[PDB]
Amino acid sequence: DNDNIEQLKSMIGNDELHKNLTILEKLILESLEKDKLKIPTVQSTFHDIVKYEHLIKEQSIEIYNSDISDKIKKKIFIVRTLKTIKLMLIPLNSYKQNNDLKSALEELNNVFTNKEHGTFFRKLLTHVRTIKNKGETLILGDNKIDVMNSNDFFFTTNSNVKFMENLDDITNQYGLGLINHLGPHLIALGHFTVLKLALKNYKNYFEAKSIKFFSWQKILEFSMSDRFKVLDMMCDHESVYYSEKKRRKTYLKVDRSNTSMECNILEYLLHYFNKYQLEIIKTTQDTDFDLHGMMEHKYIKDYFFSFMCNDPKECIIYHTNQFKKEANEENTFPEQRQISAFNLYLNYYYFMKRYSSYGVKKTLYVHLLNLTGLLNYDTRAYVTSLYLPGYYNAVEMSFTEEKEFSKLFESLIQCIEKCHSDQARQISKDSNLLNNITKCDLCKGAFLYANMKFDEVPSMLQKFYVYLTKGLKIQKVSSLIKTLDIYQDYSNYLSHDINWYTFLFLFRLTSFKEIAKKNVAE
Amino acid sequence: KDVFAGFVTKKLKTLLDCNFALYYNFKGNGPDAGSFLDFVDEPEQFYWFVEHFLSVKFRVPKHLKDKNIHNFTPCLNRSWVSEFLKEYEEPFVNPVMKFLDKEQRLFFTYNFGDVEPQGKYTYFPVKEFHKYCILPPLIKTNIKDGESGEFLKYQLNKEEYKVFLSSVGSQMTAIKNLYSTVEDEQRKQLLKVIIENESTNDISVQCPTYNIKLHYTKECANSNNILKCIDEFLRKTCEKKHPSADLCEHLQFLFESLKNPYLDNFKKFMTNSDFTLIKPQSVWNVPIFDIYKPKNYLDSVQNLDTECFKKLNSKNLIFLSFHDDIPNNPYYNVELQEIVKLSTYTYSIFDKLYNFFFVFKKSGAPISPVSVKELSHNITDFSFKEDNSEIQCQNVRKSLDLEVDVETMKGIAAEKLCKIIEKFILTKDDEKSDIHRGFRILCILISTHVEAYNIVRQLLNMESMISLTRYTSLYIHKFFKSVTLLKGNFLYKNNKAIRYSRACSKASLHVPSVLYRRNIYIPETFLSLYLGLSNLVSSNPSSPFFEYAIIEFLVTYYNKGSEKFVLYFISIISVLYINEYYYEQLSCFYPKEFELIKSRMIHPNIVDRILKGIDNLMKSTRYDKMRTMYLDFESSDIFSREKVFTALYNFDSFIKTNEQLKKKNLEEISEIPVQLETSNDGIGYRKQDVLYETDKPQTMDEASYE
Amino acid sequence: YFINYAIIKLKEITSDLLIKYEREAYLSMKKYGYLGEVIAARLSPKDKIMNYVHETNEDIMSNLRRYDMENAFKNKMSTYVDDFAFFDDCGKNEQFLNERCDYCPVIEEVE
Repeated sequence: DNDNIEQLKSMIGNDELHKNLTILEKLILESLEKDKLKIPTVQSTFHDIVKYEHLIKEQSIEIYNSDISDKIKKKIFIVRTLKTIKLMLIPLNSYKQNNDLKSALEELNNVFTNKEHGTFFRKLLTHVRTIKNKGETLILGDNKIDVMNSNDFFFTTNSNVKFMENLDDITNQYGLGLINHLGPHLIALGHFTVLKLALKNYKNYFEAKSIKFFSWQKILEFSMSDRFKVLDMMCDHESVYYSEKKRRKTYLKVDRSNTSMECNILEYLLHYFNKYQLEIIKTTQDTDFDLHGMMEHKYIKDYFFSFMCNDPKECIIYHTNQFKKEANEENTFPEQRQISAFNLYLNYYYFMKRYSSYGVKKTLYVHLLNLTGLLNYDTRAYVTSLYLPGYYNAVEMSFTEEKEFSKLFESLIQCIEKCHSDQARQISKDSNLLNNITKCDLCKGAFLYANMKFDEVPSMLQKFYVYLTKGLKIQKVSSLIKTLDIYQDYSNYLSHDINWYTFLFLFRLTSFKEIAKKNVAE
Repeated sequence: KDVFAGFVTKKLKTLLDCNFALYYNFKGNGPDAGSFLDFVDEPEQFYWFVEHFLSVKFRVPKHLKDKNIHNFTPCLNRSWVSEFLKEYEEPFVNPVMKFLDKEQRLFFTYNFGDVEPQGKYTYFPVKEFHKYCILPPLIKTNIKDGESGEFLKYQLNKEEYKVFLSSVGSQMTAIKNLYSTVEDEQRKQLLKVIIENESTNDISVQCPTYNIKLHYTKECANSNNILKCIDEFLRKTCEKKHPSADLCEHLQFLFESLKNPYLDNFKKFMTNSDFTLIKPQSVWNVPIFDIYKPKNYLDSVQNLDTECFKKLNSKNLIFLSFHDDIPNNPYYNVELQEIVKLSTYTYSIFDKLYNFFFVFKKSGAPISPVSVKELSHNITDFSFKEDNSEIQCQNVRKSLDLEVDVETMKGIAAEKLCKIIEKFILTKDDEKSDIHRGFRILCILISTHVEAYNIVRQLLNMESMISLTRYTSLYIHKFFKSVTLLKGNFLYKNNKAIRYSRACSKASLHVPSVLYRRNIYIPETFLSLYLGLSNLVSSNPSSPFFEYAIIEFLVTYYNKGSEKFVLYFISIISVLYINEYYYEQLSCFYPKEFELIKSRMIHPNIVDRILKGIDNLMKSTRYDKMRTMYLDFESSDIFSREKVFTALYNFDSFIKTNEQLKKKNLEEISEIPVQLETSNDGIGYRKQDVLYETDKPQTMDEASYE
Repeated sequence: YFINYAIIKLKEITSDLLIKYEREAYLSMKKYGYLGEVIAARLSPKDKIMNYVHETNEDIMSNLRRYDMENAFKNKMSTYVDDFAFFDDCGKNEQFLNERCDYCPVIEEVE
């Protein structure tokens, strides 16, 4: 009965975790000084970094060349760690002082509350029947603005704090404030949804011990099918334990209905941590190197390190022969104590000044270095994992419908046309942590996150949809994934703004074929 | 205790008339006319009906359950023979045959009227004769229509085939010679697209099979060979209504086309009894016939007729030829089943485990599967099983040597398992005896040791990739399916060895299935010991659910009433002992070679937490029915670490003894028949055709396409 | 592959072995060569894949040329002697052991 409260201390008060984050943030804040593009100190608050992020986006859009966009795309990915780090350092600071797990998690709720609408859709519902049909994202404002008219085409807008605070305010209003600060980052969103689930049932998991709890580091450490059986113990699911079939079949034959949608984000992410665990194995295969997904995780860490260095001892990957097999790179790190392989001083040093210069094979040996370590309950690889792009890119592989982009958008409308009748006067005003998220909070939240027209600078759709239809001449959403001509461009286009990934996460979760009559994860 | 007088009680006929009603309706299409078995004339059709229907207890299959035909419900859990031997004193076989044929023909006439019932025939495939085609052949191409998904398919006719034979040139010239003769534009366009696409697309001439249907025991009783038998069949038909009336038309049609030499020797063939037209195209191996059990009737890839009872195998091919010879090979001989009593014929078949289903329905309770909430409370620790300690040498004994070749290890494992059957038959010579307790553990462990011995050899890079033995139990499964019919063994025509042979065949099927489970998520093959097991239960041995996941997988076979429950529970426990075995052998004695496989195996202390965990979970209140049903059909030898290792230390010391007699070759297992070089006399393959295609050079006119 | 051939069969080389490795291969090459006369006679035109592999529609011609390039190296340079010996008994869970490819993705019919 002790391992409910004990495992939360890894989430909340692990001093090894607090030591590793301050290692990361001291690296980040020294890396923001040494930028050739151009600053918060360490003791700044979270609402500083939110107000600092939009300053960098107001600094990065205006100085956006095509020539400096490596320095820009890092200094966007740097900040969406440093915003998450100064969010992740909220309980670790408070538990170190107050030594209470309840009041520590209160310091998360006291941030996201920030203690201090019916007319829109009635204009929309008349607008649909006048349409009723691809002319909804193609309204007259989009006739001026075509593929890459200005620097604004890749970002949100033309660097307005007032625009970027509207997306701050709307996701705060419609219960989706957790998503918008974090991105769809497979770990930071998963970590902070478990903590969102921690206060939601603090009497059930804790002080009554009736429902078994797990840290987010532990659920990553299990096997592929063992994650969902661990997740079913987390929520109040009941099912047959041994399922011969896939998870995506036997989950549906239980009638999962009236489920907490905090639990349905985690079932999404474990479904896309599984499909991230495969796509690092499926793409890194060479000779004398055959990894498997259900392999024991102390052996994947053993086999992968015995592959790139012939000694099975954990070596530095960035100096072995195998990491340099694709292309000869140089071997620079200043501390050349044996240097351990999962070092934050090391892994952040190559991500700053060599990660743009990597091919496709050298890229994957960074993420396979940080897919292992996640599988071994390493806090160092956990803290390493926040600044990798690859945990953001798992929502890129989500798109598998062969329908057009407008037929995914009609299913977003088709939710709202049902959601408009389903108003029971449940008022979401601040993204709390005690609260649930309803489906109306998710369908209205994403649609108002997409179509935000401010100063006639076009919305998130009208930059993305124009990039698909008139920029890549693509009619079918599933053709983004096949044909590496399309895709290697498409993962450069999205990776300007993290909020594209936050858009697609909000757009994938909301544009299902069957979201109209069933749940999200169903 | 009544002497059998032909009278039947009410109870037996209700079992008996039902046993027809399953078998005639086994397709589900209804009663079938081809399903008749003549009991009186052919005994082998009778004893087959004894085995799959009469001797075993009755049971309605799943696909018959939706059909809902004549009332099975008073007569489900009862067998016909065990009632029949209990009520009546043991008769000779001949009054039984008249008794059951009398009931059957009344059942047939009640369902089919005045149709004369015929015996279920024995099929013989004949494709090609003397490397010519015995029927109008078929042309297969790689051309594809745009109108249809299917390729171009041109089937020749009889009058076209005369021109197809008289062409001196190759097969390519023969179709070109055909194109003048053919008179339909829907055929000529269909032949034009074939000939036009010759240089870009394949064209091959493939013959159809003709099947020689005959009553086996009635015809082949007096003849020396099956090769001799069909000759005495065909001479009855050419001189002469039997359903081989097609073939003797086709011979006289084709030998009319093959004008002077081949018509005379065929006309001479009906006179001289020394002549054999039937000659083996392939080197024959065991089995001679494949005897089709009723499951094979349902498989759509087989596409069997109802009238198939024995087919000459794909391993064994017959081609009609005048010139060629018959080699010396003992499997040409007619082998007839011994007419044995109804008593002894059941006990050579009767296996205790195949009544697992009836113990479960009567005296077994269905176990509820584990709900994940109840799984949370029943476990205390969620820490991972982790041990990386190096094993102390002094407790273990080196029985493992890796220098022994894998294809020899196939031979040693068959030879060692022939000796265990040899000891179980002879030493227990003393009427309702079962298989001994140690069997189905010795069948599985010894096959599991050699199955892992592949994976150890393929990881060590020591086996040649030219001949990688994929599944070694496949060598075990094909061997013990046909070990009694195989020469050179002590088990040759040993009726006590049959149920020991069929059991080790089916038990070794479940061995590589555990070691090779492709995951539902990742579709790759792999060289690991535990990755097979981990994909089966969808959990890892480091994970704390692994104890529950093994047993909860066995709950899936248990609640179905499946006989496979006992076979799997032997298998998964045996795989864990294997991982203890090699990791104790390699870490002490092959310390270089241990380093490459140390990630592919499990540390044995990690296996012990599983095995101490499983044995406690079997005694739990949810799983008490699991342990008791296993011990009814097996002994608790597999629970001991020590007696199992001595069963492996016996086999791995058996190699050090029997390395003298490793010289014996592996008995062949492939479905593909062994080649026999025949005299080249085909259309493409005459000596005349070699000189004709050299007579015309490659003309520049045709390569211009004009 | 070749180091795994350089280690084992090229371990010992004499004049007697050089003739020995020849006819050991040549009889197998005649054995491997005999397979095409066996298998092709039993083929059927209606396979759902062989209609699809030999398509000529350029939208299908390009779906395959990316497929075999991507799914190239999942295949292996191994020849198995047990490829055509089949298991006669079919457990429904164990129906995969007949198939014997390296890369065996499950294909499921949805209607």
